Amino acid sequence: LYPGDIKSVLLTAEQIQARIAELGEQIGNDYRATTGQDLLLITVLKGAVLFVTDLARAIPVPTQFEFMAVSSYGSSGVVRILKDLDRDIHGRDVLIVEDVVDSGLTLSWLSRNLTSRNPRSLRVCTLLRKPDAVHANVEIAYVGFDIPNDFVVGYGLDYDERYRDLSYIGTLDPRVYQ
Amino acid sequence: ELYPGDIKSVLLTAEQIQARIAELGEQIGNDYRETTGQDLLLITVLKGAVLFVTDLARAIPVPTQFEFMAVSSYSGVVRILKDLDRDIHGRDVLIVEDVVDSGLTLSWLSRNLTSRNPRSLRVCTLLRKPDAVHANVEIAYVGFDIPNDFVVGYGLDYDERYRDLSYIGTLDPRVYQ
Amino acid sequence: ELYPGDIKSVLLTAEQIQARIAELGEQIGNDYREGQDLLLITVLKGAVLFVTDLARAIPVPTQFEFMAVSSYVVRILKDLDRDIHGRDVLIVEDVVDSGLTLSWLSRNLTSRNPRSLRVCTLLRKPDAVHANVEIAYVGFDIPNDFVVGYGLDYDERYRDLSYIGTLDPRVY
Amino acid sequence: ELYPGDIKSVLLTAEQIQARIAELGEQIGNDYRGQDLLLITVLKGAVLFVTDLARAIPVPTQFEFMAVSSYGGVVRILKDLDRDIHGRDVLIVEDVVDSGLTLSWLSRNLTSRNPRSLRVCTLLRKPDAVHANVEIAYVGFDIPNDFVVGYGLDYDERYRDLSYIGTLDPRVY
Ligand SMILES: O=c1nc[nH]c2c1ncn2CCN(CCN(CCP(=O)(O)O)CCP(=O)(O)O)CCP(=O)(O)O
Ligand SMILES: O=c1nc[nH]c2c1ncn2CCN(CCN(CCP(=O)(O)O)CCP(=O)(O)O)CCP(=O)(O)O
Ligand SMILES: O=c1nc[nH]c2c1ncn2CCN(CCN(CCP(=O)(O)O)CCP(=O)(O)O)CCP(=O)(O)O
Ligand SMILES: O=c1nc[nH]c2c1ncn2CCN(CCN(CCP(=O)(O)O)CCP(=O)(O)O)CCP(=O)(O)O
Ligand SMILES: [Mg+2]
Ligand SMILES: [Mg+2]
Ligand SMILES: [Mg+2]
Ligand SMILES: [Mg+2]
Ligand SMILES: [Mg+2]
Ligand SMILES: [Mg+2]
Ligand SMILES: [Mg+2]
Ligand SMILES: [Mg+2]
Repeated sequence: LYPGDIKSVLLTAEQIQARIAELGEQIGNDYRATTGQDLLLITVLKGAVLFVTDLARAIPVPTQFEFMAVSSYGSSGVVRILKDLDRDIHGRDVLIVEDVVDSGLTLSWLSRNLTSRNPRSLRVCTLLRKPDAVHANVEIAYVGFDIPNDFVVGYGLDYDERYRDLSYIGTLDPRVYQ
Repeated sequence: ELYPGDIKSVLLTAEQIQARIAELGEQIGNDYRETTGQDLLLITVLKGAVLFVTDLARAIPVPTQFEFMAVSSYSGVVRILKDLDRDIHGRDVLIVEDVVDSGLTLSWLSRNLTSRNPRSLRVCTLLRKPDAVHANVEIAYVGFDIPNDFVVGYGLDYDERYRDLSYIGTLDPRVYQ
Repeated sequence: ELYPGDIKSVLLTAEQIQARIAELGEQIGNDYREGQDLLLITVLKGAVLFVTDLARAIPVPTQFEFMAVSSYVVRILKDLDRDIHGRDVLIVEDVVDSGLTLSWLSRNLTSRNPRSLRVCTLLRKPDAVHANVEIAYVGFDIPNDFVVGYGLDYDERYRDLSYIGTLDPRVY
Repeated sequence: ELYPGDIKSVLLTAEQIQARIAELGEQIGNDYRGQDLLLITVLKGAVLFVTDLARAIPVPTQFEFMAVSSYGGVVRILKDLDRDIHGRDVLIVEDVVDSGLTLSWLSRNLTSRNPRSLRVCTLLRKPDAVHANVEIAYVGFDIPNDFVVGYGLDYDERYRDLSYIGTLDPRVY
């Protein structure tokens, strides 16, 4: 697909799908009742889109999808809502699904925004967590991979809206984003 | 296991869905293989085609870009809740849909996207129902021609449920009445 | 004139309203003579007429921001265009009834960390006494009856009235 | 007294603007006189204008707002119309038509929703609108190409609240 753009492969597709399977079961166990309402997966477009469709099928309990679209005002990160949730999450069991957590600013904003909507419960699942995100103010119950601070693309991760479609996660060549 | 007593029968198994998407991927890949230096742009309307587009994109052997539209209902009269994140002017664009039934949404979408002047505009849907086989909008890629059964699974919903299924199943009448 | 038979009685005439707004503008202008302009935040659509008249009655520089919401506790359809961090902000509302909308809005804006946050409503109804958000500026206190005009609607109609009046029971 | 030293001269006073809007409303009211006339505005330069105009139009009128933004002459819709304008008499309301590209987009977008009638009212029109192709049934004032602020018109979000329209002195830029 992208010859000369990917410097190396950090996480193979097989590794990714394997980890999601275990995350899927672990999440399935923790959420396996009294409420009668399905688990609610909340995704912020669009880097976590590939991840959430796979995670959802790996979680052995019913799961609903909800999507948020956001933009930055510039420089918890300060965040503008382009598309709000389609439904009220009041009293719902909610799982935030992120592609990567780096600074922690987005997730910090998201956790607060969703909290004041008063869900029954709020937890966080991220496929990737970078070193600066370890020891952050928002608790992340489910972490797929603890990765180094390398700029990576693939499996939903982009540089300039490219490389999102890769099935694996690879380190991008410094030439590309110079 | 997930929804016991709700699925009346399986219309399309997961193995069958992934198989057809593999063929679709190749077929799409060869067409758009045939200078511009810009990637193929996949455009999805949330939320039912979300699962489909993430599989299709990985099955298409040429670079693909993701864009998402969110719409709502008030000729297909449609309200936009979230416009495209970028200008698609001069881009080669593939509309990705979960199901085409009356063809009303697709008519609205095709014309809405046409006036943004893309280089090209084609449509790919996983499912097509009888009433849509002779609709005014041309669909270059059809995964399956299914009957007019109300189906769920693989992105398809009833009251926001059943989207997470890996297969496409017919839903029991008790559930939606 | 515009809607014959639809308005049972006038509540607030055009002149009553503009005079009150002239007063409000002066009171707000005195309070905010503080280096960024006062930021008026309005929720569409009811307070649109009000906020355009109010902004012109305020003798200090004022900027406009609009939000668009919808009830599912409300869904944001159009967010603010700018980071209100460090800004002096005035929420402008048409009517405060149950107070729930103001409650949500107040909390939403507060977590964006403005320097100051106050509320101005044209109309306050009796049920607002059971709400908890402080309102620095009130145009008029009115009874419980459903009113239309000056931005207030019944099924999108009557917003263009220059006065506020009670709706005839025949319309329901 | 609002922005001391920023305005070099007044182009259109508050009184002059209101008088013209009064004429506009009557003219528009006469033309449209069983569903209410729909005024459609793009946020937010024309908000002041549309609130005054709606009150000056002696027929029942309704408001609908749109919010757009430029993709980094086509625009991104941020807030769409709240209602279906199918079979409705629609009047687009603008603050200023300059290049005509904004109005060009908006007019095409609303046409495809099939209103019964579509017309354009703008408070101000600049000389370059002569090459815009899109017809305007109601113009408040034809004005020079010079940059003006006030009555909804901004310079980096300032000066919108002015009751009059005026010229900024080059010190501001
Ligand atoms: O390695 C990486 N490869 C790609 N992206 C990366 C990487 N690391 C951080 N990021 C950016 C992710 N961060 C910003 C994400 N988002 C904000 C982009 P912006 O609004 O332009 O500042 C991108 C949305 P999308 O999925 O559509 O690309 C959020 C993590 P945090 O710093 O808030 O904890
Ligand atoms: O078998 C089905 N199972 C689930 N849904 C089905 C089925 N058939 C049609 N549909 C509904 C598909 N519809 C797609 C969009 N629908 C919502 C998109 P989604 O978020 O993916 O569920 C309906 C819009 P609204 O409910 O607001 O009127 C219209 C297809 P068309 O008739 O315009 O060609
Ligand atoms: O007399 C009245 N005349 C018109 N409207 C009236 C009146 N009283 C309450 N209301 C409704 C005001 N409500 C405003 C909320 N908005 C939500 C209306 P809905 O989506 O139908 O629930 C109004 C949107 P708009 O400005 O477009 O008309 C609630 C204020 P509060 O109860 O949270 O304090
Ligand atoms: O004298 C003027 N004073 C203020 N603004 C002026 C003036 N002349 C043109 N303009 C810009 C008006 N422009 C209106 C579009 N918008 C410009 C977007 P931007 O590219 O970010 O400056 C205005 C949004 P708002 O109403 O919120 O301020 C373009 C009109 P047109 O060239 O498409 O016919
Ligand atoms: Mg993310
Ligand atoms: Mg990114
Ligand atoms: Mg669809
Ligand atoms: Mg549906
Ligand atoms: Mg209000
Ligand atoms: Mg109302
Ligand atoms: Mg304008
Ligand atoms: Mg401007």
